[PDB]
Amino acid sequence: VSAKPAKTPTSAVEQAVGISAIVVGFMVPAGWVLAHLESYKKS
Amino acid sequence: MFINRWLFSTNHKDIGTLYLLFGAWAGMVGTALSILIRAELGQPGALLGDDQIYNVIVTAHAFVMIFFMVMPMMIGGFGNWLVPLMIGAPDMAFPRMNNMSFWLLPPSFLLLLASSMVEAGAGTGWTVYPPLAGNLAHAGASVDLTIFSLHLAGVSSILGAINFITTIINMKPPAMTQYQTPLFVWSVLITAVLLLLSLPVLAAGITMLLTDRNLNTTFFDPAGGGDPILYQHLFWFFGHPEVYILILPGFGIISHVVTYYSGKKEPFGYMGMVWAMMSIGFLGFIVWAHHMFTVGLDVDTRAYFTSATMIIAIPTGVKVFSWLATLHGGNIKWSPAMLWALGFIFLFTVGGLTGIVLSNSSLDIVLHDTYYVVAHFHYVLSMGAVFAIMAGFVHWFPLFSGFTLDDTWAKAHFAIMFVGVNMTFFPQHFLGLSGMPRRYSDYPDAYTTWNTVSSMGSFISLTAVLIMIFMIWEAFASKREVMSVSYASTNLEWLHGCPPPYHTFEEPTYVKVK
Amino acid sequence: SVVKSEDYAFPTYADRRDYPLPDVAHVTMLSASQKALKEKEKADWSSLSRDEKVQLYRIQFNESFAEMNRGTNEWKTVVGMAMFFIGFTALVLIWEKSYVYGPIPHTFDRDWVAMQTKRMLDMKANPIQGFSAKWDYDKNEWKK
Amino acid sequence: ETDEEFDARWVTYFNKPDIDAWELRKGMNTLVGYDLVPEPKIIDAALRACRRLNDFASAVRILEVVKDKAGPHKEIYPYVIQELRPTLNELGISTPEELGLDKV
Amino acid sequence: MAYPFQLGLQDATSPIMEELMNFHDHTLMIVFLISSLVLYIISLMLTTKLTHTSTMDAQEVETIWTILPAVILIMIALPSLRILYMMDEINNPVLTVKTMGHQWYWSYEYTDYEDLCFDSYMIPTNDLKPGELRLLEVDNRVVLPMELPIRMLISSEDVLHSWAVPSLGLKTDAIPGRLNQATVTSNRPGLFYGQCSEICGSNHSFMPIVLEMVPLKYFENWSASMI
Amino acid sequence: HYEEGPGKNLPFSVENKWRLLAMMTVYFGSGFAAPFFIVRHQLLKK
Amino acid sequence: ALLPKPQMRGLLAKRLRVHIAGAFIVALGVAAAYKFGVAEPRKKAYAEFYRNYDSMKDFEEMRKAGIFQSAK
Amino acid sequence: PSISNKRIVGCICEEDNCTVIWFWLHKGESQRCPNCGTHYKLVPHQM
Amino acid sequence: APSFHDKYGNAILAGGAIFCVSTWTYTATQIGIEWNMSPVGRVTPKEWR
Ligand code: HEA
Ligand code: HEA
Ligand code: CUA
Ligand SMILES: [Cu+2]
Ligand code: NA
Ligand SMILES: [Zn+2]
Repeated sequence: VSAKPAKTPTSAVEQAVGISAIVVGFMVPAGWVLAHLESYKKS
Repeated sequence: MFINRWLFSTNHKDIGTLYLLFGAWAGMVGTALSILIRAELGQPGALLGDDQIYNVIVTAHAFVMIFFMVMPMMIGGFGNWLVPLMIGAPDMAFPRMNNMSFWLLPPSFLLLLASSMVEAGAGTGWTVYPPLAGNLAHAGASVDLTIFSLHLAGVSSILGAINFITTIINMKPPAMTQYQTPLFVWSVLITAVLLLLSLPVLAAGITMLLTDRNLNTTFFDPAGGGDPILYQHLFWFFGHPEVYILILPGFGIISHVVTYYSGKKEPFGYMGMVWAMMSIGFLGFIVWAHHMFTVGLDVDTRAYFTSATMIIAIPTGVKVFSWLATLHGGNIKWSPAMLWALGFIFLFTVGGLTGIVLSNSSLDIVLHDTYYVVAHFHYVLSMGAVFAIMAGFVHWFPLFSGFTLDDTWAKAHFAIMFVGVNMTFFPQHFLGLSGMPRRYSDYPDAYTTWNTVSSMGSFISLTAVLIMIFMIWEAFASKREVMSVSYASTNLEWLHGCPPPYHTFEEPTYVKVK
Repeated sequence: SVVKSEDYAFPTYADRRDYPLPDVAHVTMLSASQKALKEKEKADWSSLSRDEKVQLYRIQFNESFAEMNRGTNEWKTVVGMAMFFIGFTALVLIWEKSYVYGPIPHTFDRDWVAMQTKRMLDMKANPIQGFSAKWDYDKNEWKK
Repeated sequence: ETDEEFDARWVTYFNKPDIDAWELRKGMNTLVGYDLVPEPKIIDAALRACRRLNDFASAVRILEVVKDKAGPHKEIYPYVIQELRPTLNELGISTPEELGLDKV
Repeated sequence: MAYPFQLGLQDATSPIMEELMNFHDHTLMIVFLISSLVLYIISLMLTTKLTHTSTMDAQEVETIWTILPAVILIMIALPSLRILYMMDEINNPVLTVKTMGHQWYWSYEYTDYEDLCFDSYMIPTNDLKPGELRLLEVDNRVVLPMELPIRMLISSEDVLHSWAVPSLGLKTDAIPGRLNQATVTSNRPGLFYGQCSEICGSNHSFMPIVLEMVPLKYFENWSASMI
Repeated sequence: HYEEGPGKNLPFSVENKWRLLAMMTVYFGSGFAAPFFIVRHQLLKK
Repeated sequence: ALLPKPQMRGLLAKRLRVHIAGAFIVALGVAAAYKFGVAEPRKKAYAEFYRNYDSMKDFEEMRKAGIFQSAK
Repeated sequence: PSISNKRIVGCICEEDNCTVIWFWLHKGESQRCPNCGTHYKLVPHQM
Repeated sequence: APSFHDKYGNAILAGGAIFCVSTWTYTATQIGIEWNMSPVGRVTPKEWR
């Protein structure tokens, strides 16, 4: 499947920003709830 | 303008789009549950405490990944997007039941999420065997909510199966035979047949379990004359046809992907493919008690069941050798979906031979409820079905979205996924052979090291789906459309454009017999 | 330029070695000099120089078979990205081992495992091949 | 069938006196699908067919797909060129190796 | 029992775990053969540069490709049935043990003569004696005589359990309202560790099984002392 | 009639890159963060 | 001198025949490698263990260190 | 016949063949099947 | 023309190889993961009562 040139081509910095956004948006809530299991166990 | 297009939709492309979105969300729920399971098993001890919350997580992982990720995306999404496109129909035969099946799915998801939230929790495994799932060990509303989740999902899949069979049989052009259809249409036909021949068995089984829980019937507890082996009979009579529902549209997808990217105009042995798919579908109904080799059956019964398991083993061998034979001497274009298909072939072969090891009832007496079974079913489910899903998604994402993915990020995603899931599920063979059983939150020290290795493999697979999201975003971060597509004369779904319009086949196809 | 929505209907020039003679020319419209070459094409090819040959072959086709089968270098980039992200998984595992995981059970220090594997060869755990068959029961050492 | 009716049918099909571009493209697109390197008089007929309908560049890709239809071992293509030399300097058709289309 | 970095099965003590281990080696050799066939063929048949994308004879190799996997499948199946029929023959046993799995503890009845019964709970992790095994040691080990056929009837009071010991090659469902046969023998004395395989609640990881196999005179002394 | 073309057959606007990045990460992050909050709830109860 | 006529047809077929011969030999070779490496040494190890095995001395040297709950 | 300017035409051009091959057929004089060359013409006047 | 891949593939191999082996050596060795290695020939057996 051959392709068009990109109408809105993405710089490498914006790809880095996007992957950093996906990683931080996935590891903030799960990372926060696994940062303290013992506090949920009535410390 | 929005609620008429999407909430009240009556055409197959939009229903397939929402199937893909719902399945992607539910798959992310499932991989979060898998990260939880490998998080507790990473080091010795109790990360979460008791085994009840761990069993709730295990049951939720099983039900979310089975009934909400592979089945909706694969069957509903790819069938609704492609089955009226390959056969040249303008729409589904009964589009309103297609819409109702999709909109019945998130009530079932909400009921399952509520089932995990009531104070007991349905920590019984996706086998919902009594008397553990009775009103004595699980006195509460969690098992009932899980039962109603399965009821709603079963009604959804029955409606979809009826719609698919009538739209495949009836909405062909009047000159085409059924043996001139593409192979994915055949896989959707056979999958819908086994779905509506199998789902009422579990519907009756969980109806009887619900009446045992709340209407004081004694179908299953032996204090009133019941027998839980009857539940196991009914559940697995559904459950192995359900297994082949999981695997068969993946066979159609990989046949299409290998035939396209190999340069071939036809797969080799189309009649052999069709016969082997019919044989797998017909023989899926007579092999259920290979899930019951240690329950105390007759020796002659288990002899028959291991023999019938070998006869169900032969025609999928015909299918995999025909895939190899249609790989022979073609213009092999190393696309990402090609890599997903070859990974499907090798790792599904490995999962099949581990199933053949499990097929013998004596080594099943040794290896029942161990992680050898877990390695077998993850090498078929989590690798074959997931790789077929990803092959179909990578191949048909230009058709659905209209934009082409970055192939370099796609090949990196396949490499990361391959390494991660291979290092996830290969030590589980040794854990099963050594003898650490299923459904455990804590293990002895001798099973530590493989468990440690297995846990970190999951994180690599986690990173894979993370960059998978980047893949999708990068397509919409690029907005590169398509020149055109090669081999569009043989594949009908590619010949209306990428993406096809809302109204396709208003003027239908013109094929003659005489 | 931008063309109407029926870009799918008409055949397009596709370059692959499975289809050596494609149905659509690479450059559709031609300039006046290209019409001079096309008018020269009806005479003999003996009075054709090198440059007319090369540029009319680039009119009718885009890439030769030597250009399209060339070895590009994308597999190195793919496996390098794979090792980047697998290193990031190692960082995530470091963070989980530091913060998520608590202490190990007390049956993993040196003295408990010493007395445990003394007892494990004392009761001869799997003494045919596996563990207690790798220990010498006369010299009180392991097998060398 | 055997070799002689295959070879005779293709050389008589490529020497159609009223051949146009479409069926020449069919012949040279279906011939390269066989488990076969095309016989040199089929290629002679195809080159004269390209000369008959006054088209140059398709003959050069005919020579190119002769070269890369051989595969790994390179004892096919110099032999095919060493037989096709008199056709190649009676029509003025140039080899791909002298036009610079083989130097990557 | 399991040792660290263990790949294969536990070593055998009963005769049947030897024949099932030899059959496992046989079928894993067959698995290695078929997997190497598929892998070598795909790695061969992707790396070519020749091509053939035209009409091919559809049915000229299918009879071989259907008879050879049938030959290998019956080659698997005949030793499978041969050892399948060698678990429920005439036993003529020596002792009869009755094992009932109550809600997260096992219980053992020796009531052939002079009715004896006791309960097996796990020694907790903080209450372990030094040198012991975590998650496997019990209060009362289950004492059986050496190298004799021992009839064994397994059931449970409330829910589904699974009485399993791997090194003797035993794994049998414990179903309420049922009574399941297993014959158990040995060849070496000592301690064998198993654990429950069926899901049975919030302490499913926390019922172990220790079988202590001793000579018959010491079994008689233990039976006289325990009652 | 409904919109036809690339990027218009989808139930969300792809016309802004960063808005769609934020929407994708909150959609899939809510999907990922649901069972962890479920486990938090079951630990907070008993 | 000039080039001879080499083989023009049946190239992929003859490659398939020589490498299907190679495939059968290498698959039987790796299966026999696993067999002669693992399965036969295991069988002869069990034969060596049980051909001269005494159970009374084995039990006595287990019970001399106090493992059994029945033999003190 | 048709009601528009083009139509999908599917060809079984030799019997007992699995795959149809599909192609667009436009106005003007007759196009043909890409592998068999049976001639197909379009007369768009019906209703 | 010198593309992205022609030199950046060598650069990304060097970076990916050294990064992956460095941090995987660190997470296998330095963070104190107890691997529970095989006791054959390493730990001497200590007399239990
Ligand atoms: C994708 C889903 C999927 C698929 C395809 C399969 C396929 C198979 N499964 Fe599996 N199975 C599961 C999902 C699946 N299974 C799940 C989810 C469970 C868990 C249930 C539970 O919790 O109890 C399970 C459990 C399960 C058990 C239970 C073991 C136990 O716990 O006691 C057994 C044993 O018989 C089994 C067997 C098989 C077999 C024999 C096949 C075969 O169909 C595999 C196909 C075979 C091949 C692909 C072989 C390749 C053949 C060739 C290459 C030809 C050459 C071959 C020879 C020469 C012999 N499965
Ligand atoms: C579809 C079925 C499926 C899938 C994919 C998986 C995937 C995984 N499973 Fe699962 N598993 C089961 C079905 C599945 N499993 C079942 C049925 C059980 C038995 C439960 C029981 O005992 O009762 C089980 C049990 C099970 C256990 C047993 C726990 C125990 O009993 O103690 C464990 C732990 O190791 C585990 C781990 C994993 C891991 C680490 C993955 C990883 O592969 C996770 C990675 C998966 C994904 C990342 C999903 C793929 C989706 C995408 C990549 C995006 C798709 C979106 C688009 C294409 C738009 N599984
Ligand atoms: Cu009893 Cu698990
Ligand atoms: Cu099954
Ligand atoms: Na744990
Ligand atoms: Zn035709």
